[PDB]
Amino acid sequence: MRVNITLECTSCKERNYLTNKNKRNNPDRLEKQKYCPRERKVTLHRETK
Amino acid sequence: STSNGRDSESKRLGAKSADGQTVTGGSILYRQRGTKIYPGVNVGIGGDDTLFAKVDGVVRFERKGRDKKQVSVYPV
Amino acid sequence: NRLKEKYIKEVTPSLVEKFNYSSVMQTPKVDKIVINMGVGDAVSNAKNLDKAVEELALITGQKPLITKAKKSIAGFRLREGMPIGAKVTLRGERMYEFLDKLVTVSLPRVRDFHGVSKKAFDGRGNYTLGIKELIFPEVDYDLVDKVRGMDIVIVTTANTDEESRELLAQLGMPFQ
Amino acid sequence: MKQDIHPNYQPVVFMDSTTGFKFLSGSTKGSSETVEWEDGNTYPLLRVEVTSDSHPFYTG
Amino acid sequence: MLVPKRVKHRREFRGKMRGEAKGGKEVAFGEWGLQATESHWITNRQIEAARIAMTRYMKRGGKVWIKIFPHKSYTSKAIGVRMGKGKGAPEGWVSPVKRGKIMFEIAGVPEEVAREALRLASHKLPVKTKIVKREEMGGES
Amino acid sequence: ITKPDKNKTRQKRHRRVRNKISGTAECPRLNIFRSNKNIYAQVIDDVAGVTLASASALDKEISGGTKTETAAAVGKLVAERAAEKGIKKVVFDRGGYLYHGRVQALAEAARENGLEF
RNA sequence: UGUGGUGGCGAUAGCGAGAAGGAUACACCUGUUCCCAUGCCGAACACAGAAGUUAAGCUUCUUAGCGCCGAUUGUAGUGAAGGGUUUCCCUUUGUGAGAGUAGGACGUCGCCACGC
RNA sequence: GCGGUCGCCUCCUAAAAGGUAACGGAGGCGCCCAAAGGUUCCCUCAGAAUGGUUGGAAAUCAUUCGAAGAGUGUAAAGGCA
RNA sequence: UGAUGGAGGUAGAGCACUGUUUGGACUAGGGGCCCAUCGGGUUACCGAAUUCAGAUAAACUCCGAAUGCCAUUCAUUUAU
Ligand SMILES: [Zn+2]
Repeated sequence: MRVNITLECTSCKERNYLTNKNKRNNPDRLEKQKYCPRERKVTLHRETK
Repeated sequence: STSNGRDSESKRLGAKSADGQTVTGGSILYRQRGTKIYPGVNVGIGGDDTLFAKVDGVVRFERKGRDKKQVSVYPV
Repeated sequence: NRLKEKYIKEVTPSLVEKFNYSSVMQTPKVDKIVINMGVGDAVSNAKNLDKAVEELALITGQKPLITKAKKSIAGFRLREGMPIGAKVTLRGERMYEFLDKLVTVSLPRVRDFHGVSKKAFDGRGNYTLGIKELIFPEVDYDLVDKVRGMDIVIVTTANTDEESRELLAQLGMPFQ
Repeated sequence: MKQDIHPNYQPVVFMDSTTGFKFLSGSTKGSSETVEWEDGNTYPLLRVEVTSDSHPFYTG
Repeated sequence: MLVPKRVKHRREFRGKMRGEAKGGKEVAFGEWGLQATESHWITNRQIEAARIAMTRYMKRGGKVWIKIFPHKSYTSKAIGVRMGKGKGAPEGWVSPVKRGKIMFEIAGVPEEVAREALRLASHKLPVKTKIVKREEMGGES
Repeated sequence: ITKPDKNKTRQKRHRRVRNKISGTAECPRLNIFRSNKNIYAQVIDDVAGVTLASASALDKEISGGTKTETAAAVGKLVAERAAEKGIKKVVFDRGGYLYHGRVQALAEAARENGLEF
């Protein structure tokens, strides 16, 4: 149903953020233009595999 | 064998500041759940519908015509 | 068209004489035609809505809407969001030409000539006429294979029965 | 008129077995018969000659 | 055991009440009425007894007004059950009457049958009474 | 058929815009008023309620047809009468209107002639 | 003084019903090529216009039918002080509501513009 | 002892600030939504009367009256035109 | 203690809303029984739309008290 999920900076590769999804509505891996703390720059974040 | 007797807890609403106090920055004035009193001059609404005191001063209560009331602060 | 010039020349001043309007601005007029096709059977078959929209687009110049449901009743077997009917609004010059077609073509294609049914009275200039059937020149036997009809809702700016009757009467509408 | 969402219709003249009143519009087409400048320069092929003149509400 | 005047609940239980005092509430419909002078509950069955002792002196009908109706409910435990658990089962339908709600009203009949009827009515209710007309009435249309 | 007269909805949208911020003590309003023929503008404080500078459409000096043509002229004249009194940070009233002409011309002509937005 | 725009003050500003007006102004009103728009539709929204009219809106005036604001009374209730039965009632001293009204009420004050 | 109950959230009991017990009286919870979030524009409901082809008291329509009699993801208060 | 300011839904009223309910008038048409086998619908509840008078409430509100409660560069007295 709904699983805890962690995001991933696609450049410096740190598990930055955490959120929740409903994986029968959304079976894919999300893509949001979140913020990166280590780089101070907007970075497209994706689901950790 | 009764199927009752279970409770909430008292979450302690009600005004926590009179008229004519000397009020510092940011302190709570009247804690609501549901908009019973709208804010006015220099007073904002929190997430849980409380009320602040931005500018240091004096709390006074007023009307809004007939229905509802206001809180505002006037400094020196 | 025919009817606008009938207003500007002959329809208006006799109606002015019958009631003695102190200004010409109190000439009552014709605004709208609302056309509706409630189906009900299209809940069983989504292919029922495949043809009524085609028929109304042929008769009018507009694709009608696909109307919502407004309720949720199982005694009439309806959820919300159910596509049931189809509205056509009509303004401007297609109003007058469609009424011209109604005068010249539709009414002489009625079985059992008895007259236009009067009793749509409603007091306030709102005459509606149910239409049951092939009463139109842009229709084939080999195209239309259902027993669908039409709807007319003409709404005026009149205020009595009588002024509405004379607006419809000097323009046509052969009642009983 | 919003574009690309409307059917075709033109000033299609009427013709009739009683005098052929040449006035109005329509949508259907066919053979070029009355491209006539005083009226609609298009097909007059609204030609079901049911008159609305032979029927005894207009006739008597 | 049949209740003459049941209700439609909204609630199985109510608190046991607390009655002090009222006044006014004069004769309105009829011409001859009681006045309770005290304060008690009055149950269902007493109103049946009042109906019958009213009517069995009335002849060919007449006029009978009932101006008091049960609303509230009682409960009671069993016999031999200790103190402890939840309330008893709801039984009966009772409504209190303070100092002076007029019990019933009569009209259309002369006084003597009326006073007999009200004496018969008053001896089947646990409250002391009187007898009242439209005595001092400035409002009579 | 009732036809709701159009100032009613304009005033409804005013009241649903004005209730955020007027704030007109040193950063006063602008004001924008249609008609079928003209355009008006006022610059008001609170709670004196006093217009400090104003200019009609075609009651003082005209340019052309009652158009965006006039709107650029009014947006000239308001700011030209305004910055003589020393006003810098004015706030727009949208009225109850949208932006497909006759108002944005006033906006742009208010921008160039000395009023900050 | 009129007319329009724009502000506070608790509808005492309202509702309903009745009358008059088009100087300027507002609005209806004629259209849609243009910027735009319609989950279809120049009805709206937006853009162009000066043929017609106070008919509606708008503005002025009349009405206490409706809604609103309503003094002084009394009465219910109650702090303190008491007294008999303690289910409840009564007495001194202080404070008093709601219903019922006589009465008020068909606005008051601010700025700008254009005529007058 | 047999039964019932053990944490959290609403309402009454609760004596008009806050607080207040009983195997007193009543209902829920151990989630859901990638938009059912943020912004910016636009909009106003339930019903009732009267006519209208299949149409039935009650589908889709049209007019008028209507301060809310609606809705608000979920239980109840308090809010919100 | 006195003066001043507001927080509020208790006592009592408690009709406007939501619940429970008593008698009258009115029909709109349900009127099963009709006259019936072509218009009058006869009786009854007249229930809902209403519309009169009349009650009532811990979880009803159009309203609403004394008292306590929170404060004041306030006044007097007193000792925390
Ligand atoms: Zn990074």
